Amino acid sequence: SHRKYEAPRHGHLGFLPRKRAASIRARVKAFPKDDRSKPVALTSFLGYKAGMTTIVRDLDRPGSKFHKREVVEAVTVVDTPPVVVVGVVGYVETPRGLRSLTTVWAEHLSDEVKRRFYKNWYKSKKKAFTKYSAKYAQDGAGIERELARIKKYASVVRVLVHTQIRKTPLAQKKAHLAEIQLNGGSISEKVDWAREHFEKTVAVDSVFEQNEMIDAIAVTKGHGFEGVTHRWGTKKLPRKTHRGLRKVACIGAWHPAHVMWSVARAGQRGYHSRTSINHKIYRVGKGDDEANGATSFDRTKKTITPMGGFVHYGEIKNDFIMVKGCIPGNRKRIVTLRKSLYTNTSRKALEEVSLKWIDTASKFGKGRFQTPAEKHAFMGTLKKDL
Amino acid sequence: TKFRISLGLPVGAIMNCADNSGARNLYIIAVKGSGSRLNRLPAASLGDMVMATVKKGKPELRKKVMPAIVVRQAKSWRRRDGVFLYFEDNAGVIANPKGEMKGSAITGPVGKECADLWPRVASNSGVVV
Amino acid sequence: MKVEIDSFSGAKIYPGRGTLFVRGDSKIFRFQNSKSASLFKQRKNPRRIAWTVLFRKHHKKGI
RNA sequence: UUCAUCUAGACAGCCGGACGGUGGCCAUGGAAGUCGGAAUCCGCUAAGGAGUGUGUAACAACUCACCGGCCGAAUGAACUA
RNA sequence: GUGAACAGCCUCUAGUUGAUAGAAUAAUGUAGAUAAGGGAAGUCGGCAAAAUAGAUCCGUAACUUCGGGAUAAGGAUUGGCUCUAAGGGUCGACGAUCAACUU
RNA sequence: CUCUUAAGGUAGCCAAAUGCCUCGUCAUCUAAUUAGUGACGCGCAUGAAUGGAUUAACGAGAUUCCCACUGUCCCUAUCUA
RNA sequence: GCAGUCAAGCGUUCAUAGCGACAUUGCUUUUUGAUUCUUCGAUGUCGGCUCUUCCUAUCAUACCGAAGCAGAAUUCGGUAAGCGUUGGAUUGUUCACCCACUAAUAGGGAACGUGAGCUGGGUUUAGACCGUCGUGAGACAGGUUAGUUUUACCCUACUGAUGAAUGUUACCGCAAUAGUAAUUGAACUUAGUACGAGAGGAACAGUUCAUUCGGAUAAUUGGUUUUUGCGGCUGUCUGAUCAGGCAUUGCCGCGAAGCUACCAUCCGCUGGAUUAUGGCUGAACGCCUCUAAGUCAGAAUCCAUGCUAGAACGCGGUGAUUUC
RNA sequence: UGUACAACGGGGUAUUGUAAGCAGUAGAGUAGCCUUGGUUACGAUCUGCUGAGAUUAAGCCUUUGUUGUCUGAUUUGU
Ligand SMILES: [K+]
Ligand SMILES: [K+]
Ligand SMILES: [K+]
Ligand SMILES: [Mg+2]
Ligand SMILES: [Mg+2]
Ligand SMILES: [Mg+2]
Ligand SMILES: [Mg+2]
Ligand SMILES: [Mg+2]
Ligand SMILES: [Mg+2]
Ligand SMILES: [Mg+2]
Ligand SMILES: [Mg+2]
Ligand SMILES: [Mg+2]
Ligand SMILES: [Mg+2]
Ligand SMILES: [Mg+2]
Ligand SMILES: [Mg+2]
Ligand SMILES: [Mg+2]
Ligand SMILES: [Mg+2]
Ligand SMILES: [Mg+2]
Ligand SMILES: [Mg+2]
Ligand SMILES: [Mg+2]
Ligand SMILES: [Mg+2]
Ligand SMILES: [Mg+2]
Ligand SMILES: [Mg+2]
Ligand SMILES: [Mg+2]
Ligand SMILES: [Mg+2]
Ligand SMILES: [Mg+2]
Ligand SMILES: [Mg+2]
Ligand SMILES: [Mg+2]
Ligand SMILES: [Mg+2]
Ligand SMILES: [Mg+2]
Ligand SMILES: [Mg+2]
Ligand SMILES: [Mg+2]
Ligand SMILES: [Mg+2]
Ligand SMILES: [Mg+2]
Ligand SMILES: [Mg+2]
Ligand SMILES: [Mg+2]
Ligand SMILES: [Mg+2]
Ligand SMILES: [Mg+2]
Ligand SMILES: [Mg+2]
Ligand SMILES: [Mg+2]
Ligand SMILES: [Mg+2]
Ligand SMILES: [Mg+2]
Ligand SMILES: [Mg+2]
Repeated sequence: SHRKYEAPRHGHLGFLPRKRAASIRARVKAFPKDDRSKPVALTSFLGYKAGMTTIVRDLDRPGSKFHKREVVEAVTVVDTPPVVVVGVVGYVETPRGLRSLTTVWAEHLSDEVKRRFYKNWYKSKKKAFTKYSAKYAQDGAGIERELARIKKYASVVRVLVHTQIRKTPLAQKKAHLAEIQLNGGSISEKVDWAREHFEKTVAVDSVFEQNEMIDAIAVTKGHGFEGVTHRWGTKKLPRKTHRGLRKVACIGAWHPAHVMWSVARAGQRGYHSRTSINHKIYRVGKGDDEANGATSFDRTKKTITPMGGFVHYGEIKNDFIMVKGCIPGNRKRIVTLRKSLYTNTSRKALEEVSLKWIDTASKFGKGRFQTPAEKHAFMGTLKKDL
Repeated sequence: TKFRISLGLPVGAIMNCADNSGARNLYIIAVKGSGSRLNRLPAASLGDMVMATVKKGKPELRKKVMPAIVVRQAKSWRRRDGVFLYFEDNAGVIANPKGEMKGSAITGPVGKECADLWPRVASNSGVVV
Repeated sequence: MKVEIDSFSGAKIYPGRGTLFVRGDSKIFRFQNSKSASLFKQRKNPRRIAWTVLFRKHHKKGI
């Protein structure tokens, strides 16, 4: 017989299977459509989720109840030191999809990216790319031949970039290497840009700008094995239920004589790859810029780092991207920020945000002071010091 | 016409009657504009029109269904300016389906959202949030 | 943004921090955190709570 | 299959006429071809129903049966499986 | 000892330290708990849980077989410390001396 | 008036743990009540030690409502062994 | 139960806007029957709760055709099951009825889905009461009260999780296939405008929010407390103090971290092809005709873009490949 | 054999709420003594040193310090 009362199904069938992502770095499965009249530029960037804070800004939204009024918004900080270009990959189109034809690497690779090719770095002989570096012996004839092949072919060009994880407070010490598509046409000059940027850093400000809507691609926080009640949001069974109530009561009708894929079952929760879109960049902050957390209204010479440091992350000493809201993944996790795949003109995008204040109070508790100077001013002289 | 306010008054909630209509409490039986979800109680927030009865109060107001407007919530809600605020109690005022109050005066404060939503409530109100 | 003052502790309240309580007589109380909110709800006297600004002023602490 | 029209000009198509006795006789408040009952005539006719429909309170005004002007060879209807 | 108490809790004498262990801390369980706002809207049904609770003082309705109902209902107080007062025995209106708690 | 019995159900009580029709009818209780209570009684098929009616007190009996209370629920979350 | 065909009539006139008699043709197996083919060395027998999916005879939402369509509202019908279809009083109820919100509160199936998922209110063991019946033991689809709901560790299915073999190992990738998601409402404005004698009263575009759903996230607020972190309190024990033990986490207040809540915040894409339908050209059939050839636009539809997984017997690029 | 790692320590951050000890013309007072304006015994508590003391990664941040660690086993060939 029928359900006897309609209700929407629990969970989204388009995010199946609810399995662990194959890698801690979520893959970029679609790059922005190439506009071959633009200059050559990266379509994404690699950063590390540092943590969240809150900001205050004047809302510019005509017709809204809060137009020209102050709004408090949550923001996520992604530490984004410049990424080092170490290779270029050429992609030819085939009746069986895109196919990498060849990769040309830089002559010199730092130990940060060399660690990525080693499971046991400390006891290895560090031979990686030692014979490849000899391709640059006198004139780089083999390197130029491979680049000429990429120019003669490979309708799609991607660069190999790696993070400078040594510039982050993370203990990992092993860089993250990823392919970023080069948009801005003339495949010839795509390859030329890649080669000219070999071994050179690319700053996040050359990829992303203030107010730009971007997408965050990251592996979500893992939670291990989870029951149906929290994994899928199913109704808790009554207190009277024998054999447990954090379950799904009927996992299927008699026919089909099988548990169906669409029934909620207990299993892994989290550690899934997610591509969340339309996060507006609130700040493109620079690492060398003291008063990073300052605005034109605050003027307090303070960095973006909360007092006591970002909890479980550390201090932001590099360039950072501050996006509105939250993004998938937890602190210290590598996240790929990519340009939007379409042109958003909904007046939510195209809004020019101007921060009025950035919270730098401690996230290690109910933080009361933005700066140590403010703490001193409020508290006066203590016995230990200050 | 109003930002979302954290619901604090599901069906069955009894709030104080803050007007001078002669009712002393209002018993939520419905929330206007509320959606439908299996087992989900329709819940009211500050500024919401509800259907209510008068459990205790002047007798000719009792035993009948009337529109009411929630003017105080006491369940913490977040404003867009980041402030989490709540009143001391839950309070509402009797009104007609067009939003005009049955009484002529409000006792106590009135939520800014409710006053912005209902000009009659704002006109009869005293202190606003 | 305007910085408010904790009605109980006197601590500075930044946007989004703490809670706001409108008493029945329409008086506003701002609390920087749940500690001060809970002490107020428990009806503790800030003049007796040894870390509050009111207590330190009444005991001439810091000056 | 059957019955019909047709070079003495068929069907379709476009254009012209579509009148006179006459508002034929009758309730109807009004009914003039066109709410209805019966009556289905005569004239002039190449031809025109005491009217095929639209329309008016009634008229009026349009329209069609019917006959003509153009074209020029096939065409129409009811059935059968 | 606390306490009205052979209640509960801690301790003295005496006895035992016997239950297969080690490492982690997923789901679902068993047992114990908490929870914003609402307050039975859940459910056959307030099931379960929560709320109340000792003592002192105040106050206590309908009904009644006059015995009860009754701890009806409904209220206030309770710690610590320093004091005060009252309540006794023996010996020869008082004097001496001794002694323990209850209010 | 009849027919008719041994007598023809009296005092009481009732949609009651006894009423089919039936979720009976009226009132109250609720926003809404096949529930509860109070009434009515041509009562399928109530009724007097096969005891009738009523009863203070009592009840791990069945039932309705109200206050308090709360994760029973809205709508779940967290902690310990 | 649902749907047709005719068409005497209803619809002021008028069969077919909407209906529709007398008849007649069907469909369905969500009714109840009929039968007794399967099961009596046993398929757990009502209802509700939970959850998934399917059907369409579509209640709402999308786009439309028609009207006894002026507007608004409504009714009939088409493509359409993509999407949603509720909160309660009474009843064990399925059913029913009422209150109320809503865009709507559509109908159904899946062993009358679902008891090694629950519950056990009902029915339907044994106890007991009443009424009627019976001389009686006892009977009652009559009423009432109480009445043990057992087992998964196996196989498959499903959810997740490893993994041999391909020279080894490492990194970066491709994408066959499979899944897929967004939903609906209000307010402002259009506009008191079109329309209408009036009363009333839209729509397109633009804007702000909200409902339902989904994926995340913990800056803030709230919850949680073995941080047994700090403080306090009771009883007892360590001669007192300091400092502690025990009270199965002794209790209380605060409580960082972590986890977590529409109880918190953020985010949820745009191209093509189409259905119905409305058209172009244009014969068939000198006219006409959206159709026959050809062709335009067009739906919450479909396929893509996008998102998830990555074939563990699909593939590519790339680094290093054992001095003994 | 290092911008190495670890254990402590330091600093920051955060939680709680003012540690112990000493002192006091504080303290409701009660009971003794005399230089009758003081002193002795007990006294919840109060005040000052003292936003002190305690804790702070166990999944907080940081480190010009101290100490230490850094070749054990197995397997893999086109
Ligand atoms: K059988
Ligand atoms: K917390
Ligand atoms: K103790
Ligand atoms: Mg359904
Ligand atoms: Mg059970
Ligand atoms: Mg924090
Ligand atoms: Mg329900
Ligand atoms: Mg006429
Ligand atoms: Mg004693
Ligand atoms: Mg609660
Ligand atoms: Mg509460
Ligand atoms: Mg209450
Ligand atoms: Mg109920
Ligand atoms: Mg219910
Ligand atoms: Mg019930
Ligand atoms: Mg109980
Ligand atoms: Mg009492
Ligand atoms: Mg009583
Ligand atoms: Mg009688
Ligand atoms: Mg009776
Ligand atoms: Mg009765
Ligand atoms: Mg009830
Ligand atoms: Mg009897
Ligand atoms: Mg007994
Ligand atoms: Mg069996
Ligand atoms: Mg079976
Ligand atoms: Mg259909
Ligand atoms: Mg069944
Ligand atoms: Mg089963
Ligand atoms: Mg069972
Ligand atoms: Mg069942
Ligand atoms: Mg039973
Ligand atoms: Mg029985
Ligand atoms: Mg008998
Ligand atoms: Mg029977
Ligand atoms: Mg969630
Ligand atoms: Mg908190
Ligand atoms: Mg605790
Ligand atoms: Mg012991
Ligand atoms: Mg202890
Ligand atoms: Mg045409
Ligand atoms: Mg065609
Ligand atoms: Mg594979």
